[PDB]
Amino acid sequence: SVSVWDEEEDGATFTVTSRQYRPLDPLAPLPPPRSSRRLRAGTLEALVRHLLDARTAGADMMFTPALLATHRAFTSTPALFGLVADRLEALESYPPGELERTTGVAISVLSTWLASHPEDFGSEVKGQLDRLESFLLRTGYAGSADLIRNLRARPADPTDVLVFLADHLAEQLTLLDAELFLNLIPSQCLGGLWGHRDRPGHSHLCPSVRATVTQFNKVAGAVVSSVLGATSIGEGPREVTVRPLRPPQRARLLEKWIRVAEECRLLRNFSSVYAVVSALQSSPIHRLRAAWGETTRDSLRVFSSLCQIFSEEDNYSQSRELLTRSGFRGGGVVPYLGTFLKDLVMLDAASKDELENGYINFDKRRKEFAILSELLRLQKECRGYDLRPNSDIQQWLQGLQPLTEAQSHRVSCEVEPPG
Amino acid sequence: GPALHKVIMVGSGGVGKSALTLQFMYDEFVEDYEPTKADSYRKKVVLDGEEVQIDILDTAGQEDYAAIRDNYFRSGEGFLCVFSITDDESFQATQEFREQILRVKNDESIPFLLVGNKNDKRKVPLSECQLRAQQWAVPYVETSAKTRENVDKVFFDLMREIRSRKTED
Repeated sequence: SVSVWDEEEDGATFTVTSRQYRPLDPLAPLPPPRSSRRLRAGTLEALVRHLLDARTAGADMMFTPALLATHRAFTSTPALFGLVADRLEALESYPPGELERTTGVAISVLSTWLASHPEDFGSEVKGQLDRLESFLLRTGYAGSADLIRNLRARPADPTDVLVFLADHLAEQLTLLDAELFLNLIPSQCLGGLWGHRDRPGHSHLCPSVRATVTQFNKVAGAVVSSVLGATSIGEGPREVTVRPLRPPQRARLLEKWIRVAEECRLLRNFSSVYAVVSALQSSPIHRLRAAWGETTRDSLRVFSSLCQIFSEEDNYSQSRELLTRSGFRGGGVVPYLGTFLKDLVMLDAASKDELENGYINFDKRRKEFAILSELLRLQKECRGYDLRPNSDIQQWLQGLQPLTEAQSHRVSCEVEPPG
Repeated sequence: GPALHKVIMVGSGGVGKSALTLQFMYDEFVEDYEPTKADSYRKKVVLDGEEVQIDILDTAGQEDYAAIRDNYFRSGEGFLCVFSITDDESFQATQEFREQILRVKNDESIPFLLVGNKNDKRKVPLSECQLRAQQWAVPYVETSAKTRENVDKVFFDLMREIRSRKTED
């Protein structure tokens, strides 16, 4: 049995829910009903009061991390820091017990904030850092000193794919994907930021997300470029140099990328798996029936198996679920980011930022955080990778120029004309 | 057996393609949308007295990815090409996405719908927009984002389009 009702305060709405459970011993008294008092909506100022309330950690447990991870969609870092300082200095005239309580919470909140989103803190927050520094010295608050310290502290032959062992290729691609995924700033993935990328004035919006997509596109390009005998000269649909290739030779390139993809699957670099798979399933490569005909059945089985993994079926359930010879190879992960971007854009359109009264609709922020939180921990997992750059494979990767879609469609028709 | 209509939605990231999917699939309970579930983009709908399921695949947020759409189109049974009436860029990209799905299908008469979404700053006119749909031998429907007008129309008219195609043998 669960009792649920709403309450209101200063400038915020709260929903209280109490779930009574049955006892351990079947004859024992009822255990105290699990209480939960979550902020539903409120003004910015009210959020900060809820954030600096001592009760919040134990009741509305996900509020603090949710607010810190999503606040850039309705505020700025400097401002949020400002309000925390605003509320602290306002408690200077308060009874000294309550000031000591809130200061403690403020330290806790700001430590966690720095630990999980360090790139939030830069030159922009200098004034707020001074105010807090001065606040702590005036109030006589006695890691406090640790927090201040840590805050202050803030042309390549495409056919040469064959010349490298596939497992080494996968390692090398993972390295590029892993660093970019570590450089990913999750808040930039928020629907209200990423969804507005194409609007004029937003060309340098979400740069860490774009780099993830650009690396995906280089790999897809590499595969398509490599399977065709194709090297890009310029932007023109005819500005391509083509290596002559017999169908069995072209099959080996196909099998090469299938093995690469499988090795990426072994490393759990799902981003690159999907880049390779997509490229091999793209129209100028899917057309090459003679090439596929020369492909070993073993290779086609693996390929089919890789394709089923990244199918759109049942909202990508098979790829969504997977997240949930060699020496000392650390365990990592690189997810395909697109699925997360789809969720966040979709989630951005499902709710308005504000309620009719003008309150910040925190309901939306909690849902957004459920996705942001997950890729935050996948970044933690991603740090378990331990790989070293191979300069030759790297060099081959950088001098590699993807074709345009018009170039790849034209070449595909040259090397294998339609019957 | 039980029919399943698979519709694909194309357009530039800013046409509110997401708003069209959510408003269609979810009515009074749009807030209870879970983006991760397997059911998320599947609705058991009554099309012309016939009991049928629909699947909607939306490229929302994923418009910058290179190869992924080729497999979305191959094979998707229905197609909705969405453009914003207020801008010229997204209406110009209609030509890019039109040939793009044809570069994957050898079918001229494949189930298709050209649609304008989102009037105070409308740069495009209903005369120059109709001069592209009927030239592609395809019906044109004007939709509004938040008003819920012609929302069910575009998803029902396209489902009949592929119902007509599934019969053709």
